[PDB]
Amino acid sequence: PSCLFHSKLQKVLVEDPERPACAPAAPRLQMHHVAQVLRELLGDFTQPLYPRPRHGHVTFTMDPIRDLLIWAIVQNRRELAGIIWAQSQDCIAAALACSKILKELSKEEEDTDSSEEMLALAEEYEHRAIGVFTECYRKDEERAQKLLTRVSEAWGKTTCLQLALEAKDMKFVSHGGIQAFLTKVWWGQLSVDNGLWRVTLCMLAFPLLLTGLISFREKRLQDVGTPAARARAFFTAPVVVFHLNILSYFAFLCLFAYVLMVDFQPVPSWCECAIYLWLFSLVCEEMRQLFYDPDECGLMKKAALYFSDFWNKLDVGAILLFVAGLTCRLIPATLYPGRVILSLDFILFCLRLMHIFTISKTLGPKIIIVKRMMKDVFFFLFLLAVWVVSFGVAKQAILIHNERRVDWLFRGAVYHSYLTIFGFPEWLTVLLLCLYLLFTNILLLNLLIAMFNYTFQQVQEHTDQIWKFQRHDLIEEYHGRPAAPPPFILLSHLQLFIKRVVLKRHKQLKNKLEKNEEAALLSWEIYLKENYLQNRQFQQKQRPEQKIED
Amino acid sequence: TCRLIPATLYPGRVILSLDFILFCLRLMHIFTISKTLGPKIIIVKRMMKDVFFFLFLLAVWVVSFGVAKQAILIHNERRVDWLFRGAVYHSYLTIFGFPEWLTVLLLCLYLLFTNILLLNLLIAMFNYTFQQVQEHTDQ
Repeated sequence: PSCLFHSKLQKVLVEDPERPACAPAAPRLQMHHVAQVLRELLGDFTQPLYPRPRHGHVTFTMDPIRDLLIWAIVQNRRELAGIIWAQSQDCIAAALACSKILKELSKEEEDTDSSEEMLALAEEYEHRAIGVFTECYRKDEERAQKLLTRVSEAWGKTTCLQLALEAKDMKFVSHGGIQAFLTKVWWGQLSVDNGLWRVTLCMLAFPLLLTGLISFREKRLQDVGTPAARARAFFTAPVVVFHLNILSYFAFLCLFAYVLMVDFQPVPSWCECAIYLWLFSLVCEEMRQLFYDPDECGLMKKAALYFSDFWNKLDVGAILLFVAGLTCRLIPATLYPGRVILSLDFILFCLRLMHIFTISKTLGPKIIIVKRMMKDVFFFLFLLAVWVVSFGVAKQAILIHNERRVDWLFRGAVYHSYLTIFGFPEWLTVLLLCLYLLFTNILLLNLLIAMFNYTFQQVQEHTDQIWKFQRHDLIEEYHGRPAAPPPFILLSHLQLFIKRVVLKRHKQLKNKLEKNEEAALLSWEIYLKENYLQNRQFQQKQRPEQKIED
Repeated sequence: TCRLIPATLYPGRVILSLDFILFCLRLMHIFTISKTLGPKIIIVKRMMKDVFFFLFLLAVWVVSFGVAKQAILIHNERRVDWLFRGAVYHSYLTIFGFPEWLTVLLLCLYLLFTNILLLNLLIAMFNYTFQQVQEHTDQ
């Protein structure tokens, strides 16, 4: 009862409302209760582990050992769970599940000693999962590739990699083989090695792909040339879809700029409706991004997660600004404001071009850096603002008499304040100018020196792993995104809408495998586990404190 | 050969002017033989690599702000050499560093994103590309 999990279980069980009739007041403890607190600790995406009965000799579950490991891990029993993990079923999912549960618990720990050990144990389990995975990958590559995409029926019908992404398993995803898997699924059907410029070259030319100017793995396509199927597999690769999408985006913004510049006119031209319908197709694709999830999570949680997306938040802000400016252009009396409102719309699109350099080798880290630095840029902006308006109202008050000029005094005062801030009257003039060079030209720049040296030096190392971690989700999106450009995404949109009107993830990310194949796979990894363990304890014997004890 | 063309005497001459610039950078080749300065040549040779890809992003930011500034405070005119040159001059004057509310909004955005952020990006990037190499360069 000293642990945090007992208090959380008691707070659930006391708030359990559906137990009306019994001899006592405190009804019972059922397994669906601890399943319910486990689901809220673990995340929304999994199913409930234990089912609720809709109502023998010995009732036996799918596996006892997982629940035993859960019982051991919620109470921070270290050496016990270290023992019983050796008899696991599929240890790679198991150590991930325990590290995620430990990380989700240790943040809410509210104790200055339990949180630290709770974190360190999760780090050790990360190391265990890494160590078994680097063994089984080194045994055979392509078979171990199948291990990640496999759904585990044990852990509530999920696969391990989305669980690791949920756990922020930063040391785990940074392994070479998993990144190679990501690169393999990123480069689509063809071979991986073509570089970047040759992709653009075959992007420019249609019949080059039918000729002998490009690579293919899966040599049936490389030897037997079916150029319809070859072009189909070529367009199926998400690099191609990404490049055509960014090209269509570039053409869309350029034509939007030209039509906004010279073709503004009160009657509707054809071009304004053209860019309007381009944006309309774009926001239908963005709505499709909201309405996909076959994992039946919270629709409120789905909209919160998509609203938690920074780029999606900027996108819907630009949509709201566009639909404000469109009805201001609809008013014939507000033509000059509404037009320049759309000008801001162009700015709210070009910031989307900062979305590119995540795919760069090096620049993505700097995007992470400026995303960090914005957080105190904001609350420094507030203080510089109140300082400069204090100096401005002082400058307005000193060298004039009291006049009620609403547009004469305020505008000239704001112009003088901006001229100051863009960087016998002799004694008072020297005092004003020396104060101006004193507080403005020195202090707050040094505040930014200290604050930004701090917010740089606090993070100037591990960001490469953060970029490697952040690599996944865009590949996830573009595998999910269809292959048509936003001028032609409507053909897919109508087909998907009528398909869901009259009536599923891809198999390359999640698949119910064959059971006898899965048993062979499980026996293989469970054979490799003991091979890991022997050398593990052998090298752990070689620490000098152990030899001192011996 | 531009000086060879008698009709292109003013461009070709100033082309050779750039030639003089392309020779004086060769004088940076000297201070490798210095005791101490050669390391700093190595340092700037390191720093050019992200100077380039920062230059791209500052360029697209300033041209976005420039086309915004062109679009806001004028009517639609087809001036090819009148509007574009004055717009580029106003953008360079900005980047070298009841209209009251809109003027305060434009000037506060100008002091907001330009006068703060990208300099701090260079602070972080160049503190990083300095501190990653600030030791073994003598060897």
